[PDB]
Amino acid sequence: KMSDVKCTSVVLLSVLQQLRVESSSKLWAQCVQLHNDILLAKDTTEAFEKMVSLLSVLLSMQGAVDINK
Amino acid sequence: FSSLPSYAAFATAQEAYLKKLKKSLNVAKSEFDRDAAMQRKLEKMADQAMTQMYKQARSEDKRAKVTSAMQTMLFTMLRKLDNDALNNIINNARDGCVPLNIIPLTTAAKLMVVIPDYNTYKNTCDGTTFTYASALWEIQQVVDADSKIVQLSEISMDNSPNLAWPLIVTALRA
Amino acid sequence: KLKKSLNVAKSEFDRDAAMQRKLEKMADQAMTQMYKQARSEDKRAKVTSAMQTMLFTMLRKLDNDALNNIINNARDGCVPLNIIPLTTAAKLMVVIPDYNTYKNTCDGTTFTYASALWEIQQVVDADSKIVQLSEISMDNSPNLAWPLIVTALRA
Amino acid sequence: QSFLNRVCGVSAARLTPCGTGTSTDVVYRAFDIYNDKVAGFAKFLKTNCCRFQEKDEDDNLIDSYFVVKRHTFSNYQHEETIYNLLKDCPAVAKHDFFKFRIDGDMVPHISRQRLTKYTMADLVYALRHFDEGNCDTLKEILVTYNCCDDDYFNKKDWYDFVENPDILRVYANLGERVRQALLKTVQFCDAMRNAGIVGVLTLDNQDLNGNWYDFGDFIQTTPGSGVPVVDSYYSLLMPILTLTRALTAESHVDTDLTKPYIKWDLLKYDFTEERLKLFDRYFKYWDQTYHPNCVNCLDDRCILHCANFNVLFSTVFPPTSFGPLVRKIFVDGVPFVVSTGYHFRELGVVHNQDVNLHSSRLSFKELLVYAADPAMHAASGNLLLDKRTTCFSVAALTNNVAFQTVKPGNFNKDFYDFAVSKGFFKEGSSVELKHFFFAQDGNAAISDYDYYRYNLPTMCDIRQLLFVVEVVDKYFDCYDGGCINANQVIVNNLDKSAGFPFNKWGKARLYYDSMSYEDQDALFAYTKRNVIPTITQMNLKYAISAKNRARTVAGVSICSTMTNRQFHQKLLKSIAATRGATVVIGTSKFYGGWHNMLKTVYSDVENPHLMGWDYPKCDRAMPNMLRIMASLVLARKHTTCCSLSHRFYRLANECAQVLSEMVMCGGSLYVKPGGTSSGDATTAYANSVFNICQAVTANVNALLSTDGNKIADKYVRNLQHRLYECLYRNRDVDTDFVNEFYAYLRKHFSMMILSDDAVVCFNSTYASQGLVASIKNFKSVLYYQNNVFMSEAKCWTETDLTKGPHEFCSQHTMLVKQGDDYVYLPYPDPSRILGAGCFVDDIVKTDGTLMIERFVSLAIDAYPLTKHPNQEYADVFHLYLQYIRKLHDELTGHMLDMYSVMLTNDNTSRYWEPEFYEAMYTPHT
RNA sequence: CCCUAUAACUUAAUCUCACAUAGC
RNA sequence: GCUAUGUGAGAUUAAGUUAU
Ligand SMILES: *P(=O)(O)OC[C@@H](CO)CCn1cnc2c(=O)nc(N)[nH]c21
Ligand SMILES: [Mg+2]
Ligand SMILES: [Mg+2]
Ligand SMILES: [Mg+2]
Ligand SMILES: [Mg+2]
Ligand SMILES: [Zn+2]
Ligand SMILES: [Zn+2]
Repeated sequence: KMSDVKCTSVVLLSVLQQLRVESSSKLWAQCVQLHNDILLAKDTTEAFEKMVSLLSVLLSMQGAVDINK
Repeated sequence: FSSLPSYAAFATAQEAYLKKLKKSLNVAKSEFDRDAAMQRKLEKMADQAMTQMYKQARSEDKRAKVTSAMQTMLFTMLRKLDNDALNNIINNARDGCVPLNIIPLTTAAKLMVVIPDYNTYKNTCDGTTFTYASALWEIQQVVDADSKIVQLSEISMDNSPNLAWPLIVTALRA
Repeated sequence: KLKKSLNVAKSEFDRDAAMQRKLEKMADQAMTQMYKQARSEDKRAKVTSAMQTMLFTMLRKLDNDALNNIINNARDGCVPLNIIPLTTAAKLMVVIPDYNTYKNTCDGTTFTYASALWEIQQVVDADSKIVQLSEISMDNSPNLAWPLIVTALRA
Repeated sequence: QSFLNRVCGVSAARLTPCGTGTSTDVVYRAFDIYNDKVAGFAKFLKTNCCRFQEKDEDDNLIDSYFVVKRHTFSNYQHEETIYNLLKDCPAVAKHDFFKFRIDGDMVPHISRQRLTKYTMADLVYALRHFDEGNCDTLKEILVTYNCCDDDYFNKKDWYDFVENPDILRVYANLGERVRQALLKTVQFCDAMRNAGIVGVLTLDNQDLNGNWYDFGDFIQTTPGSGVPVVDSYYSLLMPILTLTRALTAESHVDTDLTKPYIKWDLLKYDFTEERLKLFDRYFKYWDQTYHPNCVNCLDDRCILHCANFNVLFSTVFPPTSFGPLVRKIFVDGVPFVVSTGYHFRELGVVHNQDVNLHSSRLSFKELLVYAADPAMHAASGNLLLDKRTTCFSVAALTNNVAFQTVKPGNFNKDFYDFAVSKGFFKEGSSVELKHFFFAQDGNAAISDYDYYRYNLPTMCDIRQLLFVVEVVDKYFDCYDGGCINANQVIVNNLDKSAGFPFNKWGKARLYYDSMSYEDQDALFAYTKRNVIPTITQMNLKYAISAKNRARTVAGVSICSTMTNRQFHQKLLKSIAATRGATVVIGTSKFYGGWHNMLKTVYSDVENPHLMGWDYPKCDRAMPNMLRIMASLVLARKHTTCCSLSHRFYRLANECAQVLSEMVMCGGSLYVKPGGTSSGDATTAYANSVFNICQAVTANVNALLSTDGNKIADKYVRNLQHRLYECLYRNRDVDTDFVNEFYAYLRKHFSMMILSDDAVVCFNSTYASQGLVASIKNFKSVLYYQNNVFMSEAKCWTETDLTKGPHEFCSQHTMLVKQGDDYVYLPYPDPSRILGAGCFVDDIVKTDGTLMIERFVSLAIDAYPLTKHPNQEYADVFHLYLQYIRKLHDELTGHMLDMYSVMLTNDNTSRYWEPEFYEAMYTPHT
């Protein structure tokens, strides 16, 4: 249950790296901070909490279309 | 192996087997030996070239389709995760309700959501609090695409075509 | 006696064929080693030209008259390297991590560092976008992409 | 009461008896002792004296003490006579001699007045033998002399230099007091010389105000010809001088802490007469000759002795004076700026010999050393002030600042869902995922560079370092070394980087093909006579880890690498080739090498336990004296091929290239304070020398801090006596005692060393009596010599040798039955093996049909997990086997369905049967 | 466009050496 | 003296893995 969260975190951060988030340094710093915390988290109650923030970074961009999915 | 005429010649020279065609089967054995060695060399370098073109083809396919395969893989395991907090913000982004900034984990922090139609408003908001990302949030205001501040009594059933449809809700966490 | 005649002939062709193989291989290794050596000396000429033009532009980049003064004021014409940009550099770049460092280090259009007067020319952020000096404030500090890079000129 | 007023004397003071009655009191103090029977710097019980507390007229107890000495009768006449010849000096304390009736007999008393509670020996012992939870003397001194009040101590890890860098300020509050003591000692030595008095000065005869007493062993001689021995005093005090920063007042005007700083000329770099004046003021009675520039030293022992004084005196001088010394050079009539010298913090001023003011043209070698020189890059770059770091920033080369990030790892989904279909990654499992690729933001490279603030200038105990370097040399005497020519050089990789600025034009193959063997030998002969400063480039490393910290790797340029290969390669290859030694670099763990290493490290120890320690911030905080020591140990193999000035210029090139070089970090040049550069060719070997040095000085400090009366064994007591003699009394190398102490260490402290990681098998009975080093001795030694706090959560011990070491090179050890005998096999963390499989640094590694060769290596590395009692650990190896077979079947299917002729796929069924992996750990190669 | 050093192991492909076999 | 077939050893190159 925890491992699926960590692997989805690394997949989400590599998607955000593909979408050129690091051209803005502040958003990329927030994304890396969220990604590192999920990996080192010792409980899955607060690892889903950071996952909402990291997924919302992607959802706030319109480079992807999730209407297709 | 059986696909040689030199194998048939060497097998004929061996089934004829005293010492005078022994010389014949010896030179025909050297013939069949160098022939089978050359066939092994051809099979060797053919396997080499086939696996090399396989490596480069699959590698260039990976490098070509990395971004679409990564975007497809992400919503495969997000769907597998089975989280209503994650499913709330995915279905809302499906029907058009996308945030403008990061959802804050902390309480009493600003949140900028966009609601584009009235059913999305009424299926999210009821009263002065509205539910998003499996949490209760405090409406501070809601502003327009034409940049004027609207209070909650102004938007309703009948005058929702009257106002401009991008409604940007500023929200603080409970 | 013709069987021993083609025996002598086949021994001769075996000798000349072994010499044929070793001399063709010899021309092969000679031509590929002269390929290696000719392309290697072309590499050496290219690196010589590249390092030479790098040093030749680098001499023209340094302002000499501010440099010859501090070199001739030395007792032997030998100075430390750590004071050459400290005393003869026209530009100064300041990398500032937050606003508390900014209001101390470079507040205003002109600040003082390393016994010199520096006139601020341009400020960029970590995204390398031009930041106005009016934008850098205590209340606008969470909107800036820190660090800021302030390039100045010697006044 | 009649004894209390007798002690007050003519001077008026208020007293309170610390002891009861007219009897004496026992105190537990530290003494620097040396007798015919006992020696060492240990804590003994003091029974001779009786001390009286003084209190102010507002009635609280103050630091002044009245300590009376009840001794024999003949000591009274002798002490009184010596005191009357030194009474005029202001360095001596006040002595009031009298006789007072105790039990009907008049007993002579020597009352020493206005003393502190603790001596200088108590301070030096409390800082050199630091143990948290047993540090009450240090806390009492720090509370007493206003360094910090008592609730500063309440804060957790107040002593840690890494978790609390304010402890340097707290310790530097004692610097002024220590400096005053040194001045008083010089005054007392001058008074001893003028009064014709000879004698040894020790730390326990001087209190913390700097006043002197205890003229017991002093003997009179012709006035004007008195020699006082201060070797032990100064050398025991030497780490405290930089830990408390005693000479910080010397950078002020008139040496006063209220005055502003001295403003030196920025052009000035020499500071030779200033170093001589500092030595003449503070260490006037030090018999060994001090050379301010180490180019004039006589051997490597003198180089170490003079560099130890240079690291103290260089803290006074401004930091812009150190580094490359540049001069105007005219090539083609056009002026250049090239570096024709170097001013070292440790080696003084070094001048290049082969300089030419005017050059008609530049040879490939001259272009190569002018391009590698930081002088042209720094003299044309912009001035840089970087407030992100505390380290000294030189110049900005680019008009922009580069911010490089670390990408996240690529996820191998097929191996992960194959693993979770096989039953892995369940809840409550002993196998977790803990090794991931951690991403880094743009501020990561310069925040990694700000860990060089953990490097501090460190003065060493020079006598024990000189003895320790001789013992360390014995460990490396089996190997053979020396210089080799350019054609004998073996380069592992020629397509790696060439460093800055050589990475602009190509790889290392370009510079090894453009340069002839004559050119490389001419460059090596040039470095034997000159110093070429180079630029090292710092690059973030994209590798899997269990910690979210970024890791940088130093990239040394091709000039320094090319010359250091010819200098060091014969010795480095020799160390790797040797088997069964202490340093185990080059020994494979496969084919029974782990079992042979473990059998070798156990050797023949009578009461064997196992122990392994840690170096916190090892490369960052390694002091420059130990790095120069390691370079001199590795350079001692050049006795035949090199002269002494050739070896000095090779040492100076090593210092200017990998110790204090200009570091390019994002288009910006910085000054590196020191530490070890990973990119350096000899980094692994030098870390082994450093590890052996720290273990040997831990044993030396363990054997001298024990009570020599409590040592029952006569051999160990005589060894302790000769150990103190060869450290502090003898000035020349005693090779017989160095061999005897090395034999004692090989018998009782058996070590296995690989870079900075080491495991030691030792006699636990000798450790429980203090005769060999332990964890506490290592923590104390790393405290006063490495400036780090080694916690006990990172060290381990092992009392049962049927289990191996707890961890070595991040491998555990199990005793398993192979064939008919029991062997030791290494096994890794299963999270590490699983992590490599589930995450990769390339999208090409995410399919398995191209990367069957990758999973074979992972399976080979994870084979000994099958002998584990944990079923989950055992299952990890099988999972890799079944995945390799699945990759084989998918490769067969895809290569068949795309190309209609079937691949025969020969010799591939060996990859999923465990005999191919079982053969990697059986001894027959 | 940048990506260090050293050590060990695995796989692949070449080139020499030794041995066994058969012909001139 | 030569030619061809296999079996092992060493060297060179390429790719990968682990450790520090
Ligand atoms: P280890 O990782 O615990 O070693 C400590 C270390 C300092 O970083 C020194 C060992 N070292 C030196 N150079 C190195 C390098 O290039 N790579 C690695 N992994 N370790 C190095
Ligand atoms: Mg004494
Ligand atoms: Mg005494
Ligand atoms: Mg370490
Ligand atoms: Mg380690
Ligand atoms: Zn010297
Ligand atoms: Zn040499």
